Amino acid sequence: DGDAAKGEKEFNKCKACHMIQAPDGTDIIKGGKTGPNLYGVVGRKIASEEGFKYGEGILEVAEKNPDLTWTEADLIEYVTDPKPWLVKMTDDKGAKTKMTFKMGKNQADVVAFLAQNSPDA
Ligand code: HEC
Repeated sequence: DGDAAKGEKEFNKCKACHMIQAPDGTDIIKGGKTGPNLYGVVGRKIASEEGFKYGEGILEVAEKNPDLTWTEADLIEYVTDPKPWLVKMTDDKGAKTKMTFKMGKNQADVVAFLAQNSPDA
């Protein structure tokens, strides 16, 4: 029951490292490039952005769970704190994350907005 409208505002916390750009190159939310493009993230295979240099931990999660694609629930869990999520999914205490940013509240709203921007999910 996240609110995508509120989620768009919440996205201001993410924009410094992530943009939302359509495959055609259309900017939905102009943002940085430290992190991968979030357009179509819902339903997308974990760490699958082309040309994006992902960290070791998330690549390990993809490798270990090949069929894993991001679901809204997983996304909410991950943005809460990537660290523990990665430890959980890799069973590796030392799992490294390139994303240290944590979102302790309003996770569902931001996820709802990501979903709005994952039209073909
Ligand atoms: C704002 C609340 C957000 C949200 C919703 C997301 N991020 Fe980030 N992010 C950053 C980096 C360097 C990465 C790559 C991580 C790595 O390799 O370990 C990510 C990755 C993500 C994902 C995974 C994307 C995938 O393709 O699988 C998701 C869903 C995600 N982020 C959401 C870096 C940053 C930041 C840099 C300082 C900031 C701020 C954010 N992220 C913010 C958010």
